[PDB]
Amino acid sequence: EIEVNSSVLNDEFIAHRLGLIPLTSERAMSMRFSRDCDACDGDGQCEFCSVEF
Amino acid sequence: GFSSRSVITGDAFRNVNEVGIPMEIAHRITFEERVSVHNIGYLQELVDNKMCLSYTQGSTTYSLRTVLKPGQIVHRRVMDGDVVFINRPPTTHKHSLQALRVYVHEDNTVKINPLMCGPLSADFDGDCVHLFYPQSLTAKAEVLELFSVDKQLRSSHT
Amino acid sequence: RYERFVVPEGTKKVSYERDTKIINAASFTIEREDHTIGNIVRMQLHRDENVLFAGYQLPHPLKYKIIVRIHTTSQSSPMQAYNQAINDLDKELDFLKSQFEAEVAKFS
Amino acid sequence: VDLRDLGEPFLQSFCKKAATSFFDEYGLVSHQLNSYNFFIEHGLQSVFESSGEMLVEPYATVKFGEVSVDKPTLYSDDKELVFLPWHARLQNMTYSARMKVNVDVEVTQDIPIGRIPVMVKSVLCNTTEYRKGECAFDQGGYFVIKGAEKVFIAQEQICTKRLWISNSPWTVSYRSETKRNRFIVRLSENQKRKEKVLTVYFLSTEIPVWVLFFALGVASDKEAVDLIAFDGGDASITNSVVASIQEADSVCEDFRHGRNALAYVEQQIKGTKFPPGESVDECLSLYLFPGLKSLTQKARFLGYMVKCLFSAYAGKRKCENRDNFRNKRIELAGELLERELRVHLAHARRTMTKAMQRHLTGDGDLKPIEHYLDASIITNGLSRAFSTGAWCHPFRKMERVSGVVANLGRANPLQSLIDLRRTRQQVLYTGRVGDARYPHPSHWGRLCFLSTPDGENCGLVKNLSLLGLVSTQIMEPVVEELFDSGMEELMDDTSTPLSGKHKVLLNGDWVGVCSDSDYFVADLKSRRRQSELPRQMEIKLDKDDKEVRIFTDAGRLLRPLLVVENLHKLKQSKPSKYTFEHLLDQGILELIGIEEEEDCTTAWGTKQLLKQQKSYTHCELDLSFLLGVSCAIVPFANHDHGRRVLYQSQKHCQQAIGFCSTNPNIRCDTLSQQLFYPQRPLFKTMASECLQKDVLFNGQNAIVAVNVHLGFNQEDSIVMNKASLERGMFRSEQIRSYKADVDSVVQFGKTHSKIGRVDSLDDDGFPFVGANMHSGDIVIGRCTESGTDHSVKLKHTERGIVQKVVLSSNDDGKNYATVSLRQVRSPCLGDKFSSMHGQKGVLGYIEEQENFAFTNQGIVPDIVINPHAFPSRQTPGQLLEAALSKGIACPMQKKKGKSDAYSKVTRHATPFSTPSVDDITDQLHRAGFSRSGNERVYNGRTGEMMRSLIFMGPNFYQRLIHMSEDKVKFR
Amino acid sequence: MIIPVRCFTCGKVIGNKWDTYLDLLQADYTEGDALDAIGLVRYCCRRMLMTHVDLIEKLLNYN
Amino acid sequence: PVTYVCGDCGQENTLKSGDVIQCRECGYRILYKKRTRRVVQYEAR
Amino acid sequence: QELKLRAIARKGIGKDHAKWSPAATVTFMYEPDIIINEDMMDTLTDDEKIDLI
RNA sequence: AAAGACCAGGC
DNA sequence: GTAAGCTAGTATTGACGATACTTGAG
DNA sequence: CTCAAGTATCGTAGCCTGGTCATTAC
Ligand SMILES: [Mg+2]
Ligand SMILES: [Zn+2]
Ligand SMILES: [Zn+2]
Ligand SMILES: [Zn+2]
Repeated sequence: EIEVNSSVLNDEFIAHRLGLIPLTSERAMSMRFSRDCDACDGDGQCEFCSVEF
Repeated sequence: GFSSRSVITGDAFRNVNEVGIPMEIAHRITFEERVSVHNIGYLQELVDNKMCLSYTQGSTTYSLRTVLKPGQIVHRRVMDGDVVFINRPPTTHKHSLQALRVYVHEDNTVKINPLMCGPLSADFDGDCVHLFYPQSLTAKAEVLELFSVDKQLRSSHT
Repeated sequence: RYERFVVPEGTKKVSYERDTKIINAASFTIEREDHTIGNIVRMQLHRDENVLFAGYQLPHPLKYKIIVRIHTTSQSSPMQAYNQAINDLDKELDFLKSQFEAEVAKFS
Repeated sequence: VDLRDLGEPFLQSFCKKAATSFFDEYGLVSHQLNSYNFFIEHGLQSVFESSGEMLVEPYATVKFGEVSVDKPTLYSDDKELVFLPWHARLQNMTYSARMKVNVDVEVTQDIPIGRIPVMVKSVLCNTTEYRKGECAFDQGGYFVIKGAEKVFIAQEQICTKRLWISNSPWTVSYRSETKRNRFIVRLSENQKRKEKVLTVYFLSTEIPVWVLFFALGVASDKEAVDLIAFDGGDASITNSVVASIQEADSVCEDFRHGRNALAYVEQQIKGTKFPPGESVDECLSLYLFPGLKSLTQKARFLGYMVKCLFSAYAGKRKCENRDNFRNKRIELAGELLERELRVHLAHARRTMTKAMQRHLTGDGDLKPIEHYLDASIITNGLSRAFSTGAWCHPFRKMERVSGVVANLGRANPLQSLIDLRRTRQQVLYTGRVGDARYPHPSHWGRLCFLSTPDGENCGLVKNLSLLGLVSTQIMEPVVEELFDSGMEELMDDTSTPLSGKHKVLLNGDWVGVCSDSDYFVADLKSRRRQSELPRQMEIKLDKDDKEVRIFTDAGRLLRPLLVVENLHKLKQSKPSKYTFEHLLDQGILELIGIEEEEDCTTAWGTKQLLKQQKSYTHCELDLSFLLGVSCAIVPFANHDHGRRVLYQSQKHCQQAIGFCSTNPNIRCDTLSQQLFYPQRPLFKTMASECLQKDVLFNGQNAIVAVNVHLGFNQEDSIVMNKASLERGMFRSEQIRSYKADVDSVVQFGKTHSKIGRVDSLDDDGFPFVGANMHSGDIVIGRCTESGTDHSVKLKHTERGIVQKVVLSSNDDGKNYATVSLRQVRSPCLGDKFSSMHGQKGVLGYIEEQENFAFTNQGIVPDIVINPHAFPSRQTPGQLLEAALSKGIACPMQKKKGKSDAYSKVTRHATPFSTPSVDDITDQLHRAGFSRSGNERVYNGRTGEMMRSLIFMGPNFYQRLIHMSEDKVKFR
Repeated sequence: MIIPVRCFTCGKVIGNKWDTYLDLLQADYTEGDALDAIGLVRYCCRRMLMTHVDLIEKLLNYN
Repeated sequence: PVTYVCGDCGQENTLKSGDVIQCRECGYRILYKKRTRRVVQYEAR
Repeated sequence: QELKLRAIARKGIGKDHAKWSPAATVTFMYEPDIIINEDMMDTLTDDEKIDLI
């Protein structure tokens, strides 16, 4: 979710670059998919399904 | 009734007389049916599932984009098992009018069996075909009876 | 929309169907699987001795679905051979995991 | 001095440095800019003075003085604003300059006379000096006409500075500028069985040639047949000359007596339709052979013309064919703009005189001269000819040709580059031509014989070679410096014979003779190599015709070559990277035209041809510079069939998606496409090393395997990798612009309702930046006041996110708006692709990564093609490129274990000097691979080792602009 | 415009290796030796760095 | 607040009517619509 | 110029998009068995052995 | 509206 | 009213079928 | 007093679909 972009690159370029950066994932076997989580709506930080950056 | 132009690709794992049709094409072309006995429940299921696009009782074309009585015209969308007929634009393709059975997919092309390249003299390097959709019932009988692949199996040139 | 990956619909995960022309013969249809499960189940059924036919097939290479066909002798049945293959595969995977954990703890 | 001690690699390095200096000094669009610059600096004044003065009589005379042009400016306020071409593009204006002339009328002030369009990067452009408004990828050479970019296509005409010998009635013809200058000598029967006689068609009047001989001043028949100089024998020639004598005597009674023949040509000229306003003596001094002084010289030139006809008759001379390019001149912007401006200047003067002639009858009451001359005639005529394409006919009056002005394409920078380097032979009915559609051997080095269209314009439209130059007119006099090399005068006695001497001809005009011709030519060429003769001067020695021809006119095609005898002057020099001027000034290089090259032995580029045997006078810089700019960069281009090279270099490289621009914020094109990550190839041709440009290539380096894939790549289909596409291979951005205009009633506004679908619109009638517009929405709201509006709606397949909204206005009161929509596409299942060897195809299947067949390092393909495509298309170079590229991206395993492991790596694949297959396979063997180019692979679905070895390697692939979702239609 | 985060074919992280490769080229290395010292072994990963065109610098000037 | 900028200098005009399309501080006739403040959501795919 | 954004990171697998794959390259190879018949190896002179190797 | 003119894809 | 200033006045890339005219002589 | 004929012209000569522009005011 992009608020300000004044660079010479467009937003899909930046989002596709951000999608491919590897994060540390040791929790991934213990958390659940977002199609299965009922404790939230997505759309923010919520444990077992989502992290906010 | 309707016509459609699209790029062709191949598919060797479906049947020879089958053609795959993109969903963007399929959900905007209609077939017309006259509602009467032996198809009240089968067409009622379709109108309940919002698969019939339009309607006309009598002549005043009321849209649906109503219960069924026997005697009006339902316009439903193309689904699996219908009959279209295919033609590459006949620049030299003098005898290439073929009748094929429809299945629907999600991609952007029209898929045909690779055995049907030489009856159409087409290849997969950018060629487009025209599909035509028969609306009248006697036209459906003529298309199914003269131009099917098993009917046209032995050539008439050689 | 990218959600129809591993979830099936209201169908069963596995559906059994015992064919009529040949006896001691069946075809198990498995939803949301592909070459990974089908190939090891096929090559584990060939290790069995009361199995005369074992083979798997995707009905179409763009569908996430397989069909597994077993023909057995009269000393066993298709369902026993299927379940024996699956249990043997679990015990082999457990043995492999214990060996790998031992070697990883050894290397440090 | 031997050239062996200079060495071959030194000479290759010098050839690369010299071509690099050429491209630094000239560029690729010098032939447009030089022609426009010559028209502005010289040709404009020549038009306005050659037009002449005039006097209206019902007296009042007018005279045109000198002409001035000033830079393009804007008078929006009463300030003078600088006018740049991007202002002209965005405001839908024409980018033009004002012309002023100062008149002198007597029965004196400066009057504005019109606006002439300005070529970008010329001497009138305001961008000549990371400026605001410029792209880095751009050179000049185009025009901005009503907001649109246009280019000139060069027009080919026949050379009229020579004689032309036909054979349909056996004609020989002299042409010139004036239509009253045409001179024809015909050999025919004007009637039994008459002997063939000689006739003159001068000023639309058939005259016997013997009468014209005695009219010009000859005294005897023996000195007249000395002027013809039969070379003896040939009884048909003697029969024709005695028949022409006794036919001359059968028309005038004793024409040989004083002024009888001259009185005869008086009464023969004067009786025609529209006789000239002159006596015959001034008619001869005006319209007979302009450039010669005495009537003695005109008699000598007529004898030379008759000798040429009789030599063609006997089979000792050939007839001229118009496919040999030594008989052709090429017309660019100056030659076309002069011809166009003469028409509308005459139309201005004609409606000036019939406007002055009323008020002059009407007492002085004469106005200032700015009233009697309308300036919009020239201004409207030039812009109408630019915006419609209809130029003027070269020689027909009142006619209009059509293939002159084209549109500039901006799909990639290579399409713009090759749209500026074209040449055309226009023909009457397209479909019945001679050898016009074919390569002639006089195209060598100057036009590409591999790349051409394939539609109706096949062969009729040509492309310039890489080192090709179009000459320009030399303004200094050159005839007085010819005497210093051993040329003598042409005397006036018509009684002295000139046997053994060679004739010299300067632009077709006979100006002298020379005794020794193999010293005259070799001294002129030596004085040209030391910069005291002009560099664009063509000298041709002709042994059979006994003739020396010299050309200094515009429109000749030149190219540079090494001069072998001056080639030893490099050793003693210093190998700092040269200028082209310094190599020209030392005689190492020369510019050579088509006719001079017929006297040249040129070694074939290869220094190994030059230095193994020295029987040569020149040598090429490289053989691949024989091809055009899109054909010289193709790897192994002499290894493929010619239809495939034509497909790649004329069609597929103009449709590739790559680079677009470096300043997209001021480009409101209809379509703009661009890759996310453009790459360059792995191989290095000579032209790509010399131009140093990356925007010649538009595509990606995909790893290709040659294998069957479940029957999904038959009939020229391809299979792609899903995971390579998700990581951004062949990912494309696309921007489309939607434009609308109003007068400054209909206006821009919110339309106050949802008749279409209005969600993102503001009060002004345009959406916000970043809106997500859908098919069926309203992109531009033109609310007609109090309703009944005409808005612009997106069609059934037009989507996107709003990138910018631009609002512009005009100078004549008109408002424009442009809205741009951004889309991002990865390849779908009917998108079109092609390699660099003409193997086009469609994407037919997208496969998962773990289903692909893999190598012992885990490399999977990105693209899989069918092996049935190779034995049938005749493109073997695609296998040799992939085997070369794999050898240059692999690590050298260091079996030797030395320092310079990567020193002897082969990476060029230049056309006509490709590496041999032993070098490519030795490079693959040093990298640890099989020489045949294939490798063992494991099956991806089952894990088994596959029985067949598979050819794999990187190929440069291109994503073309034909996409599947744009071809879907339903009626 | 900028170097891609991962190799197209295999998926190895290469997006933090461009300035190091330019620094090694600036100290008079061959391209093969500049890729050897930086850890790239498969030719699919090496052709990502040998063939990259760095268009971001030209985009930064022309606005 | 729909405001425009000048593509030559950068002066932020505020057009609300339909008189002409022109700057004040330059006199040139090219203006851009300014990007206001709002959040747009994308997939990182 | 300025960049300002907020991201949501979730769990997924490489079959859905290649950004969720943890392997830059996983592969195996068959182990080979090589026999050289030494009774036919003596028949070769050593420059022919170098030519073979 | 109607024709010209251009370009592309096929045959 | 534009006929396409007057514009040449034959004086330069097309080339065949298809129809229509000014001879001698039975 | 008409056939043939030797020119004398006429007129079509690749064709079809797409997308596009730019269209004299007097
Ligand atoms: Mg095709
Ligand atoms: Zn949650
Ligand atoms: Zn890789
Ligand atoms: Zn301003």
